Amino acid sequence: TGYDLSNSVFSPDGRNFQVEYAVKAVENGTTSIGIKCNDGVVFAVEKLITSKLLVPQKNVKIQVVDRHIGCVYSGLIPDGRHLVNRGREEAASFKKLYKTPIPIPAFADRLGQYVQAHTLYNSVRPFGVSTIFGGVDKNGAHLYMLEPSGSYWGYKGAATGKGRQSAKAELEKLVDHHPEGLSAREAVKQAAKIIYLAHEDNKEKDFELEISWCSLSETNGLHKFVKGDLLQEAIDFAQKEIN
Amino acid sequence: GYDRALSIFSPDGHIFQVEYALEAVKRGTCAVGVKGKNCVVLGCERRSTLKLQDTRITPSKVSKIDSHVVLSFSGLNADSRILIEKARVEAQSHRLTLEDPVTVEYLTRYVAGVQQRYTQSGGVRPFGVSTLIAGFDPRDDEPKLYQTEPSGIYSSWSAQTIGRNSKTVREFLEKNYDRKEPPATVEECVKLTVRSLLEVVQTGAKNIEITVVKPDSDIVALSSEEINQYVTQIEQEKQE
Amino acid sequence: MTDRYSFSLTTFSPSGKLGQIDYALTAVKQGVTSLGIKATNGVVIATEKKSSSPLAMSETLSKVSLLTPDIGAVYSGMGPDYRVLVDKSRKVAHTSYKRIYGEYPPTKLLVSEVAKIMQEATQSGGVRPFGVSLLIAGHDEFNGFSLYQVDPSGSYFPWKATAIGKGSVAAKTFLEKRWNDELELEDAIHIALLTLKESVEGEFNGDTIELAIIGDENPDLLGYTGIPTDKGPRFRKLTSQEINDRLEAL
Amino acid sequence: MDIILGIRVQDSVILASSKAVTRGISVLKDSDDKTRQLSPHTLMSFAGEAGDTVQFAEYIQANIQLYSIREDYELSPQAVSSFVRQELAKSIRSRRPYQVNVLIGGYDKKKNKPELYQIDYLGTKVELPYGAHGYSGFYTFSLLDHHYRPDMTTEEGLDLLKLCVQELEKRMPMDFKGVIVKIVDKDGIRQVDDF
Amino acid sequence: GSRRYDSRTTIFSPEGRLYQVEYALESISHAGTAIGIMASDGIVLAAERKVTSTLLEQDTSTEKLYKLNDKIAVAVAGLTADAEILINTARIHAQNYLKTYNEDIPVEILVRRLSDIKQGYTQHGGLRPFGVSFIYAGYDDRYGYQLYTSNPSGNYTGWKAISVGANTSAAQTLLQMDYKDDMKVDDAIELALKTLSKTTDSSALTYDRLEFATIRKGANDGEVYQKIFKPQEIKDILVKTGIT
Amino acid sequence: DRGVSTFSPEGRLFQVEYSLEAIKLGSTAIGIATKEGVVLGVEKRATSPLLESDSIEKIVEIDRHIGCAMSGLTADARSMIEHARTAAVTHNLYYDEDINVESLTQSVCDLALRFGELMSRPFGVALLIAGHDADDGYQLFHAEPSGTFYRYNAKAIGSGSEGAQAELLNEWHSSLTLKEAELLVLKILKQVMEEKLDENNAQLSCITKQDGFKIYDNEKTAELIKELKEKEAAE
Amino acid sequence: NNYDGDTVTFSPTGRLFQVEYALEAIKQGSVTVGLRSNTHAVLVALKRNADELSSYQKKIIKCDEHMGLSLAGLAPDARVLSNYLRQQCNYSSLVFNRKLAVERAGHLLCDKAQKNTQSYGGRPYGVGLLIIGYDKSGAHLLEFQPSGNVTELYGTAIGARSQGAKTYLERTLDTFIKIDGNPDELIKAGVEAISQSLRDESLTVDNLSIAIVGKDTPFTIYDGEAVAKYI
Amino acid sequence: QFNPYGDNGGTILGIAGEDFAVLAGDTRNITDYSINSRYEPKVFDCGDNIVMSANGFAADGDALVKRFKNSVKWYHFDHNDKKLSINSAARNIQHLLYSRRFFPYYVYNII
Amino acid sequence: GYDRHITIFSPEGRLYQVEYAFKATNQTNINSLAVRGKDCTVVISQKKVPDKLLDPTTVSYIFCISRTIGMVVNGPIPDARNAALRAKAEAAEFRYKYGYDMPCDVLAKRMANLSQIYTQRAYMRPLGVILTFVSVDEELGPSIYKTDPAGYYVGYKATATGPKQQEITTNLENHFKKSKIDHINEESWEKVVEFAITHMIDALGTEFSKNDLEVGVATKDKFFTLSAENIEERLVAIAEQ
Ligand SMILES: [Cl-]
Repeated sequence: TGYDLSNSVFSPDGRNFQVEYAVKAVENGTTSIGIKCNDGVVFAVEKLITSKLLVPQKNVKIQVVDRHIGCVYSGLIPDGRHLVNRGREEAASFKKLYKTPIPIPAFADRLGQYVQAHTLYNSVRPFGVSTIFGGVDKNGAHLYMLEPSGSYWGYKGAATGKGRQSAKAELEKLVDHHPEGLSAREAVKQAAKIIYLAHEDNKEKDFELEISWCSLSETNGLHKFVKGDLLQEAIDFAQKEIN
Repeated sequence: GYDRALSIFSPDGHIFQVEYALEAVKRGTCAVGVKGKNCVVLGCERRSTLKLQDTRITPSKVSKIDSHVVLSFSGLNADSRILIEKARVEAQSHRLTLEDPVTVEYLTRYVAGVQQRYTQSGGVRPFGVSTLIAGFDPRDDEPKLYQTEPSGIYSSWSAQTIGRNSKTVREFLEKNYDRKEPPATVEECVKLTVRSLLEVVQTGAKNIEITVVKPDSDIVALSSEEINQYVTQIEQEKQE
Repeated sequence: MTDRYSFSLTTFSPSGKLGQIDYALTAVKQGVTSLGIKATNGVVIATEKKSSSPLAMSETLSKVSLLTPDIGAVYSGMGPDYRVLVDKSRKVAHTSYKRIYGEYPPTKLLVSEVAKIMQEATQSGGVRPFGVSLLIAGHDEFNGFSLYQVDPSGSYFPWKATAIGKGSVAAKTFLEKRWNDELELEDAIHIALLTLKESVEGEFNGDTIELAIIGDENPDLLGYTGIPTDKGPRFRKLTSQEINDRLEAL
Repeated sequence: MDIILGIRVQDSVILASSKAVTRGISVLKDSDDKTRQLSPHTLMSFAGEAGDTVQFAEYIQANIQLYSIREDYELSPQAVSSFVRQELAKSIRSRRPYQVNVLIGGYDKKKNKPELYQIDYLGTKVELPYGAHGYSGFYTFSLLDHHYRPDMTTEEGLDLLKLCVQELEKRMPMDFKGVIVKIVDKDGIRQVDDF
Repeated sequence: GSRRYDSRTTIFSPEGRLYQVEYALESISHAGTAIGIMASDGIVLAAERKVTSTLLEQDTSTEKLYKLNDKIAVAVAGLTADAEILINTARIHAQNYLKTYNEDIPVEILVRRLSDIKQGYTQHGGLRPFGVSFIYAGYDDRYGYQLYTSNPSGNYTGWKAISVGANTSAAQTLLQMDYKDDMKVDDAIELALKTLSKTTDSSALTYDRLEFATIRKGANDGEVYQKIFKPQEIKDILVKTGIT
Repeated sequence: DRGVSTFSPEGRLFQVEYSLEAIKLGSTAIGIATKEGVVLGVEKRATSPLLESDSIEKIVEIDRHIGCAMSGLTADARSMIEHARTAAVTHNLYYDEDINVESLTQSVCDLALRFGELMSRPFGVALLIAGHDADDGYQLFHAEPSGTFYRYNAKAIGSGSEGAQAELLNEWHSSLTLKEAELLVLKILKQVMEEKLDENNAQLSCITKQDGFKIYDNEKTAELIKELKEKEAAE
Repeated sequence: NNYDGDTVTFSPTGRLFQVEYALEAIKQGSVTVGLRSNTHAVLVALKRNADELSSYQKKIIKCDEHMGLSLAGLAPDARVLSNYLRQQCNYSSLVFNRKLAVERAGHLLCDKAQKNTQSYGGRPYGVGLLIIGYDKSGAHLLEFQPSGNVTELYGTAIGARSQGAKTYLERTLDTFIKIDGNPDELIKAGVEAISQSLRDESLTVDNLSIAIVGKDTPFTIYDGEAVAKYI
Repeated sequence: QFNPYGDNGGTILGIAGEDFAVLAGDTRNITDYSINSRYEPKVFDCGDNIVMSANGFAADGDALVKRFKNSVKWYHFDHNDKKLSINSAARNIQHLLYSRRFFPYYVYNII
Repeated sequence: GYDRHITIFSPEGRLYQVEYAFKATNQTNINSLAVRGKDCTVVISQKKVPDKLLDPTTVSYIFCISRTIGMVVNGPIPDARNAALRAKAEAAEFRYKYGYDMPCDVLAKRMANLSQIYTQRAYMRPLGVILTFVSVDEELGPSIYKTDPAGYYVGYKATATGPKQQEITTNLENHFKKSKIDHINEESWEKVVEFAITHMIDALGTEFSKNDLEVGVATKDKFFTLSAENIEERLVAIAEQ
């Protein structure tokens, strides 16, 4: 034993226990989700209200990369911010050299290679976040989810954090009941519902809902936050479904 | 580069590497320094476990840093060469930038600073060496004798000893050396230095080295026969 | 990141042993047998092509390697370590010699350079020793034919004949009885094949044996004509057919 | 400083060096000693660009003094001259070369022979019976070619040196304010205070 | 991080010893014995090759005795590969000195340089020390014939006669017994071989298990010659001295 | 082993806490601040009678308006003093004025936590920095290897520190004269010292606006010791 | 236990113990309170002394004319982080002629602290910070933890016994947020808040430290007899 | 060839009274024979009761003033809000200017 | 026992970190196969999409390294992509420097040399992957070269990698023992793919749908992967005889 004391050490299983321990920090975090719709993607996250003293709508968690990519994560919030800062550098240098905005699959690998690099040495700690991200490019909508190991795949729907099982079950229903697809405005409504349903795992403290979206028709392929009437409409739809 | 912090504090507030460096000094051959009224004498032990030695070419224990300053030591021999070289370079660097030779105090302060630096620098261990630095400042007839140690602390001494069985010879010096009246001549100063080493040395043959430093860059090393005459006279007075 | 292993991984133990070198020698012991014999008019080096799978094409894996036109090498131990050493040995022959003197290095000096590289992996920071022992055969004008062994420590010794790896102890005894100072190259090849048969279990033919010689100049292998002083490489790898021909007179 | 001479006689080396230092159109000093003792039996005179001369000389002096202390031994004049040459040959291809010409007069205690080395700022070394730098040789070498013997005494060497200085004082346009003369022999280095 | 795996090669023991230096010396004590004897008219270097084979090419072999320049040579005891690293450095230092001062390097200055390199590996860098002890045999016009030794600690000392490697305790006693100051080279040759013959772990001392060298002013008039003995010449001197 | 910049479970840096233990072994140093000046005094503690005590320099001048006393591994203080003197003179170069005592102290303390795997370990010495400037008058600071510095009306550091600090608690008031402070340092030093206090094994110093930083002669201190003995025998 | 030797090591439950130990240093530190209305933002800090002869350690640091913080934990670490803020505020002014937004200042502190938690050799910061400021979107209050977590709040407190002041602010939320255009009453509410964290000791003239920033009020610190008004 | 320097003209005047001081300057900014601006401030309040004007090449002038203003700000941070005296500001400016001894601020400055 | 944590020798002369990297290779539980035709080289690999939420089009362990070279990986995807990106960079750099397309066996050697370095240098860990490179080389023809974490590489007539590699290996061995040739004697690549799938079915004893497989084909001057519908056409032909 001692194989779990140092990062980048293979156990006799062929496992990197330090990465597996990073996953535990992700599982400890708040629930975040992603839904791929007809011409875009929707992101949503659970924000735990620790105290009345928290200013509503101020501590924003979802982050934009470039102008067409949205990123949300569960786990160690600072680690997620660090990963997005890198993502923004990667997207900038891509656009600098190649002119066009970075494609989503291209962007996914840039994050993937960076996170994977933090599993190669004992001088660095793996990332304590699973990141759900995506957007709209020339080939259409893409949704991805990236783990501490550097592993990522494309998704129809994605979920991570403490209420991930509950969320995953809800996403699987949507995939089955909508083979033709889901509209962007529907996806926002459904996203709200799923976060509310996933809140049963964090039921001690009440929470604040935060949603964002990129859609070719609804937002011109740009990342935007869901605000005001459209946010309230989604909250009402969510509250109606839990009762 | 290798950056590892080797010299570090322990729970009881000790830097063990610096303290273990002092143990290397304890192992080294005895060295003694005595300052008279118009001179300083540096005595050094030579362990007689090594015969078939070529004494012409074997590194001598007392080293000239400049024409007016000398340095003897106890501890690791290889370590002492590095300090001596740095000191010799600094001595010429001082003459070059300030147009005066170093004072004995300044040279000591430099060597002590080097030793200290090696107690809080990454990747390096402390020097396993304590030094006795002696001489006369330019255009000054007051004798100077200083001591340094691995930690980097230094101080001036009327008389001092370092190395193995230094506890015994310091005992001798403390009762035999009078501050109100120090050894007035060269003879008296050398005699007291040889006497102090005879408490520890074994045979008074090729085991004792003596170096006399007088004012105005007057430095000479005594030969075997000259020292042997002191050894003879001391024991003949002792038979009484 | 940064390589933060700036300290030695090979150190003296209380008994005076360098553990990692000893262990590297143990890895060499497990390795497949290879040998070298020196004749009056040439040198031969040989080893078994231990194929990992019958689906693998063992011709693509070269255990015997040309270092210069007149110098060849073979190993026992870890193959990947050997491969990178051959790459470095070929390059160092140019950088530290040919690009200076305009000619290929003599056997002993190239060996010296390979040895240096192996010694540095025994002392430098954050690296293990190479897990191979090399046998280097070669010829040069002023020293004639020669054969050298190079160990993980970087130590190298000249041999009349020797063997390394799995069945080295038995093979060295076999060579002591057969070797003399009047051997012709063909006689040395014959002895090499006899010696190598003892350590091989399975098939013993041109396709499972890899054998090269340092002998006469091969103008047919030079690739060009017109310069009298250039007469071609002395290193030549024996074909599968050439080996089998000598196995009938065995 | 422009003028430095050297002559090797039977048992000593004699170096003569001007006393003048000029800034702009004004002579600032008429008693300047353009020489440094490198070791007890080795003297180096110098001439070249302002500043570089003293900085180089003192730098060499420091290095030879360091060697002496380290080994408790005096380097031969030949060894010192080779060290000096290498420093100048190194210097000439630097970003900003040291523009200094030197004469090295030493007495080799091993061979019991005086030795005179002439080295210019490029690192061009030659051992000579007599030497000079700049234009000094143009005026003086014809006299030295005529009068010089290898068995000359120190007193004869000084007389021939006086004749050289007189010729310089007659035919040179520049007033160099006389010379400081120094003798290097088996007993070391001493200055001739009346010349 | 990486700290976990650091052996810390440059630290003191509680007793004030350098662990790695002491263990390196333990390694050297198993190496073949090398002897140096200094006489009035020259120096002898004798050394024992370690358990050889009949198939080792001896005439082109060199593991013990190495030439640093025309005036200085060394006998090796320890890791040969380590020694060659240092030897090439020493050869370069000699040539640097010659280029700078246009004079052959004094023996002690070369020795001090190599010993300072060894010292550095015990105080900084975190690397293992060189597992080598040298005997330096050399000549210059200041001190004449000189013998020195250096060990992994970087400490060096001068000698009239000295041994390194295996059985130095026994060897040093035998040398101390028969050595005299007015001794000559031919006598020293005999002493060196007799000492090896008694201290050797082998059954008998033969030509194929020895390397031998002399530094003589036995060169035509005031100059010094190095002689690295050939296998046949070692065989002849063994018969001459009456060992075989 | 373990990192040099490691936190303990209590939220303290191991190495900093251990260096504080080294300072407890050091010789006693005391500082008292008054409206007439600041007094600094130290125990010399010679290890042998042959050691020329006047070469023990545990009180040091940083500038004409700033002095400094030390306790602990005194060799470590040399580079701190060098930095302090450089900072003090450099500020005078840049701004044509004396540097504030606090600003000087802050500059010294900035070195403290520059250790890791920069220097390999914290300093093993504490400093009493005393001085005067026009803005905040006479000041006394205690500079630790933690990088923290407190201002004090009076402070003791070293082996007899907690015993001396309790004594300084009772004796200090805002109307102390310089002469009263001098005797008070001598009194408390004499109380905590192993050997008997005299002019050779103890040293006094002060900083005033008029005369600046001054180390006291052995003859001057000897009289103040004699004056102390008589006033204690007076009741 | 086995996983607290350095910051580069996760525990089996996904915890970073060196970060948690740094968080502990804050709890040992003296109490400090932060609260704001729509016009002003206030810091109140209980300063700590070594003894009766010593001074009271300063707790509040100015970063710009419109921004500053209070500290709790290792004071040297607060100096390093405040110096970084001073530079960043200053870079924004010199390059963009733009006062640095308080929210962006929080994001910068977060990212600086994070780098010290993922790399070998270094250590996390051992201090907690309460940043107040007034920018183009009005008054702000931030709480910084050396884990990297930065949070925007109406009011809060950190340090020893900070839970008492935090509960008080949670009750008073609806009252003090409405204190607009009245700096003295907002400070009163802050002084009354920090009083809920006191035991044995009370607020004296050299004990109390207050800072304020607002609409037409540059960041100014009050110490000594300037706070006797509020005792 | 690129010429990094220019001349923006202008003229400034400083006079010290018994208990007051004035620093005046025209508001005209020019290049060659053209007027850039008829009102471009050239004399600035730098805080701590100090006024400055760096006349000559406006880009170097603006840069210097900007750096000194910054120097005053950091003087407050580093030395407990101490007021920067006029003599101290002067010496500080000397070091700001000599930093570019080998690529000078082409301005003539007065405070 | 720190000789098991970093890449240094154990007393037995073993590198345990290398051996454990081999074990990580089978973590995906996927089996791959490669065979050579007359004009082509075919590689097939199992495809497993366990989660319904996944976009199955993005789940792949076959990579297009250059236009001529394809690579299939056995091991975790992060290391797989790490190796893929590096191989793509190396292939492009080779073309730029030396003026011709990097051969399959040369790239294999280069990646193997990189793998060797990780086994010798302590600060770098081995990648837990086995890389199978395929092409139709302009000099050597149809080519299969495979690299592992030990830094070992060799050419192959055919090969198989994964948990059940031995079953597939023996199945292929037995076929080539009959035919007595080093390749699949077939004109079209379509039939060589059908051979590859058929013999994987026989060896593993499992049937495949279009979504259970992943196929890569190398021809002269291009390497390409097959779509689900291309594979379906292949599966239909197999069933109809
Ligand atoms: Cl390569």
